[PDB]
Amino acid sequence: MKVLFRSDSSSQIGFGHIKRDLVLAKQYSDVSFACLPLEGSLIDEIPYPVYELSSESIYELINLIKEEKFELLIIDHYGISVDDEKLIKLETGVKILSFDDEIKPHHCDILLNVNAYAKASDYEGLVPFKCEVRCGFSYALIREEFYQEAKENRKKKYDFFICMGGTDIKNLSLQIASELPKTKIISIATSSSNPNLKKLQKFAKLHNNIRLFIDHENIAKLMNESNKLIISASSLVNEALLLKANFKAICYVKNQESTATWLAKKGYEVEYKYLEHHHHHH
Ligand SMILES: O=c1ccn([C@@H]2O[C@H](COP(=O)(O)OP(=O)(O)O)[C@@H](O)[C@H]2O)c(=O)[nH]1
Ligand SMILES: [Cl-]
Repeated sequence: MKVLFRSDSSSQIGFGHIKRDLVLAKQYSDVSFACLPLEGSLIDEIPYPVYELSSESIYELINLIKEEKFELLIIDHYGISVDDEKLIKLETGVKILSFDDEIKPHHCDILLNVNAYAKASDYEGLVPFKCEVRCGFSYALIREEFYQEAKENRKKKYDFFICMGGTDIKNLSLQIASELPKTKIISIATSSSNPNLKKLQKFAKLHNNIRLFIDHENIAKLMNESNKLIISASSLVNEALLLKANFKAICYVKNQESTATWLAKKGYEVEYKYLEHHHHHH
């Protein structure tokens, strides 16, 4: 099939949707993306045709599907609703694979929840009658380096690895690093789309126990070189699970609660305080 991904990335949205979509894209031969141009997006990192959307109009997406005759639409977008999915189906007849991370209803032909917590039974009554439900770690979308890395034995170089996802809008990385002993060696990974980058670099430069890695190409290596991870309850969790890492999870935003709950149940430390509004910036 000709496949279209509808997915955004930005400083605000984070990188998780596009990054996992790029792993999924390797499953298909004729791939395109439809993206809004947004500040801090990964559009320049997407090695496929990227249709630039001029608006958030669901009809603009429908027009693109009809005109280019896409046969599979992969939706990985918290802003595309069940009603939007229904409308796409009605107007185009395209097959729809929808990502879900929170246990919400979708009108799709395949429901994909790549998170370890997820069970097909979570979606009873939440999907259409002919929907194939794909849930759990057997459907993890993880970059090759993590598989390559779970094989190698590395010497530990860091006491802690901190990664709050691609962009860390609340600057939790600074707050979290500030709580740790000055004698503990701390790696921090973030991207150049982090809107707190200048402040984080200033902070890091003052503390010789902190090593900041910007736009690092091998997060797996950094994790495997670290004794303990402190990570958001996001894509990083599946990555850490594959590497059998010791980690504490931060429930960054409400959408991460399903993962957070499961991790607590499994005996991992899970921190919820940063959900509170006074932690919106550091
Ligand atoms: O500096 C970084 C920080 C994160 N990541 C990767 O980007 C993804 C972040 O997605 P996630 O769902 O964890 O968080 P989001 O960015 O959506 O908030 C994960 O696969 C990380 O391994 C990366 O390549 N470089
Ligand atoms: Cl890959």
